[PDB]
Amino acid sequence: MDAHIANETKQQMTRFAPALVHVIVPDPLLARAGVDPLAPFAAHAQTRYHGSGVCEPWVSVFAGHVQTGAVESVLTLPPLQRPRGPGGLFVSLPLALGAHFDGFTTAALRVGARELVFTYDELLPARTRYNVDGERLERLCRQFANYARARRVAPAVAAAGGHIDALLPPAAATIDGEAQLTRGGFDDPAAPHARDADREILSLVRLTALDWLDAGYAALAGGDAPAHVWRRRPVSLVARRHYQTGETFVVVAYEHSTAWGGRRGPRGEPLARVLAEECERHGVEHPRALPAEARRELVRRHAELAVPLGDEEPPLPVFDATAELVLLERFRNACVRALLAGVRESVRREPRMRQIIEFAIRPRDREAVLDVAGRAPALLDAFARRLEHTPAREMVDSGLMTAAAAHLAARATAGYVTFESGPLLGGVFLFDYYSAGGEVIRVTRAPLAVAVEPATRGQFACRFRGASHRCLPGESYAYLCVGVSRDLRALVVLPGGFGFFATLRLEWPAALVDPVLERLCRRV
Amino acid sequence: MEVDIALPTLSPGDLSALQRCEGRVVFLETLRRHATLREVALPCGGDVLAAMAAYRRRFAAVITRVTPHRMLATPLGVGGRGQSLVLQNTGPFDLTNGDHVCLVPPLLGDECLRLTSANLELRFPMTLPLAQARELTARVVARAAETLQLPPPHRDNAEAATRSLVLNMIFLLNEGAVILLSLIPNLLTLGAQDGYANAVIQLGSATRELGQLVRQPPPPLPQDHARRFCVFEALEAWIASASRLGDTLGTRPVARVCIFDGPPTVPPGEKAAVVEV
Amino acid sequence: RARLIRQVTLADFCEPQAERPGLVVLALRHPADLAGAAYAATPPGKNHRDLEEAWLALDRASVVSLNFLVAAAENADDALRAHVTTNYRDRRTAARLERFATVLRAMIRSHVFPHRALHVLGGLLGHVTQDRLASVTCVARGDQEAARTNDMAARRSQVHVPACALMDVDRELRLGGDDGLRFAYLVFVYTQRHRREALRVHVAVSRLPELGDALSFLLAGTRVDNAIHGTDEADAPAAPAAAAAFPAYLFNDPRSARCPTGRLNTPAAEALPVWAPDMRGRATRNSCMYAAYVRLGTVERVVRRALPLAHMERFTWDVGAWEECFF
Repeated sequence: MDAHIANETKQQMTRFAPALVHVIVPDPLLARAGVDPLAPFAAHAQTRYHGSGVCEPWVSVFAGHVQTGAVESVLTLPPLQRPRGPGGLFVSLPLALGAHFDGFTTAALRVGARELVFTYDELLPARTRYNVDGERLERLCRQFANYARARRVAPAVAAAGGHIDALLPPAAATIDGEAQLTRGGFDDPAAPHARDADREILSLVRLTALDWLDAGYAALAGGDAPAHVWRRRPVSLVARRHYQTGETFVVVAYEHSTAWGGRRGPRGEPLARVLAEECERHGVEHPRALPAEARRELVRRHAELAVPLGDEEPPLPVFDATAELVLLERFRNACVRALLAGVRESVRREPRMRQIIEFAIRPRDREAVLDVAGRAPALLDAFARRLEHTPAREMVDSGLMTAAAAHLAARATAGYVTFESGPLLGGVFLFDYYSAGGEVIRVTRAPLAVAVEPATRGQFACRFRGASHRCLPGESYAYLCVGVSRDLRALVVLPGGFGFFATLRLEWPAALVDPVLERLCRRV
Repeated sequence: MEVDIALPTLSPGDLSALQRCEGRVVFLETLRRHATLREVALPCGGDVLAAMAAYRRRFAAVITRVTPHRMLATPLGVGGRGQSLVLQNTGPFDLTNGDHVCLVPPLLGDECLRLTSANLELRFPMTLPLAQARELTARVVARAAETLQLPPPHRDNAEAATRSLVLNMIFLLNEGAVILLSLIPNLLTLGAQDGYANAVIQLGSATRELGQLVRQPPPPLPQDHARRFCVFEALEAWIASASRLGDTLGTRPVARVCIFDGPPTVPPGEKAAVVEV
Repeated sequence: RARLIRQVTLADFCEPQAERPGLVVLALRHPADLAGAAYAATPPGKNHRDLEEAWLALDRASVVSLNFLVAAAENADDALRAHVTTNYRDRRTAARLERFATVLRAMIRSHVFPHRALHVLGGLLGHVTQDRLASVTCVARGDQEAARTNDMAARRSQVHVPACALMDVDRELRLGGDDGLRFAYLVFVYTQRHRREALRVHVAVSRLPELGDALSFLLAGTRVDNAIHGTDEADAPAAPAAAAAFPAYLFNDPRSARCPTGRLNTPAAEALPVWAPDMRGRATRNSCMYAAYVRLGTVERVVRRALPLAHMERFTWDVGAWEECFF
């Protein structure tokens, strides 16, 4: 919970975003996202508007990953009980809103390697759940009473225990966090007025209660501990789902907090309202197919809905929760088309490939190199099939898209810096291996930074700094070696050292370069 | 270590008066053994602040034996904390036993020693108890700061005094000073329940006026305050500063008095035996 | 006569057979309380356990010779580094010097300054050593040569200071003065820029009893570039609200809203003006700390003569208390 407080203060003091939101991503979500807990964290986040492709520069946020039960750590105090259940990292994302918070505009999170997306329409719930926290708090105070009565620690707390006793029943207590997401119903801002308006008509037809806990409990731990104070003020956690992977995660909001929810937190009407009204009014089934003379009034009203409606073809598909997925899939398709076309052109002419790397082969191994000769064609075919069919989440960390981004970094006309790797310093080929026996699967987790150097009689010499992984190219069997330079010049090294160079021509529009490079670099 | 001050030929009518100076301190620039009298010299009155500042760069020396040839003086404090000696009380006030003394320049420029035998005057300062030297220094620095026995100011080195004051003050504001300030109403409410609480706060204290003319919200939570506490840092800083305020504006206590049997007080123009601290 | 101190300790930092007598030694605090006080002392934004790690990377040992400490700072002439490295008998010594450098650079980063970690003793004269365990003996008051060393070649001694660090002041400030009896001050120089910071040591002599303005002018560049880059990594809020302007026009207003004591909880007293003095991220005093000094004693003369050195003359040991230099 210290993470949320730290992020709220860092936001309010500096104003790195209009508003904020508190989130508790549990264990199984992180697990299915491909990221692992219990490892070093480094959190970042950025907000990417939809239909345009303009990404605010990343902002570092404080995240703290609990281990045991997480939800109860928001509800209970240390000395009285211990939490229980699953546990995930606390985090707070920035927003972009204020008048009519636009839908379908995501908030991208970044953890050590992988990125998660959280569509606004999914993050921000209409109604909160503050009515159940009274039921929770009364049990909590009764709990403290039965503790002070029995443990016999100090007199100042004993007096508070006696007061609480004489205030409300001493029956029994227990706090359960899991029961909070199930039992409750959503609180609306009317029902007190229903009770009040019923009061007049029925009547016609004819210290305080909790600050004792505060003053007392400030003596057991001996410390005020401002992080605690919000645990006595009512909270509200609204269990929600996820669009990217289809699991659960929670969006908490504290009363005193200036985040999204609670009190003194900004509220913006869901932009889907006017969209639904005008979709029904003029009588069409879809907002994109709206008559332009009608869309003129919408664009006239709110300066945000403009670009998803005015241009003929927007840079990114609009009104679909899967924009970034389509973008990454198209980028990967382009990179793979490039590489495969390159090796294709270099092998098209009926070749005889010269071993471009020096490797002395023992005299009993003529059989093995003859076997490599026999299986080269099927090996290349299976390699093409594999490199094609693979998904996109697993490819982005590889060297292919790495050097593709390094290539795009020049023509983009704007500076860009990597996250965790020094610039490539062209001349270094980033390798991605592949098994050479039977089933063909990548073996390397991180790319290998080898450096080619022209040597005797046109046989470039290998040497690699940055990584340390034996059998570098073509040294041992069962390793097909591919690698593309910053200049996008690829080579292929079969076992034994045999292979060829190959050029690469990347064919990709220019109107989308800065989006992709904002999503794969830092732009500082 | 006894310094030697030689003299020129003076008038026999003036050595009889200078010989009567056996407990007033002189201010030398260096501490070589042999020395002259022409070096230690001061003009007549003017700019009490300038001389007060000069009383920190130069170190004192008490004289004990005069001869028409030379003058034997004692380096007051550079390496000794037990040199029990005597210096006469040329101060206006009366100093009892166990009083830390302080050298303050003389006021009004009225009392000096115009030595006509060689055309030079020596302005021996006066010795006051610490408690009154502090109020004197306070009054003078307040009057100097005001201009952006009553002497006039100089306004050439008033900049320096007001400067040191506002520096020692500006570095008293701190992230915890606001937390300590947001309790002024909570203190003033105590100033009515208890009598000593009203006592500790003066009459025109410029805070009991503030206490009713504004309002302030609870202080915003600073950064990392779940780990570090600030009011303690503020208090420690204030102790460290205020422990050294009275020096950088006036003079440090040079020594203290001690007697055995006789009358407690030593009225002015009298010899008093002091230890050195 | 003079009186001495004996402190048995480890041959870690001061190595009394490697140097000859006559050089100042320092006493090092127990590191546990430093590591603890860090937890509450490092400012906001910065790391709050990096001193823990920096110390753990150097594993009682209590004394440290100035001859050793001066080497592990920015300012040093490489001749003295070579001397300390090749002339100390001890194993693994250069590595230890490196780690100590990292320790002190962490100390300034965590706002627990080394001047609050190194009390100064006198100049050592004698020692008996087992295998990696020594018992040094230094003067504490009186003049150095009242002692009696068991060398039998030079019974008495002097005080030796690495001439690379000895910074004179008067001839530096050009006071036009004449050298008589001068004081002696050991001064530290801090500089604060996150992950790019260092410490400078000096030994200063002068007639000035009160350093103050003298260092404030001597180290002008340090104070300048330290006051501005010092508040870094602290989130300051946006432009300060106009309510922060403390109202002064309202003190001697005869007609103004007023409120007697005893009715201040939530009465009909809402009419008082609001003022929120809010100070979050500005330069605190510990942010503008740049130097610290402490008086050592009195001196006649300094001559330079040999590795370069600086022999004192009639040093009288009189140790004083520490001092801050921030304004």
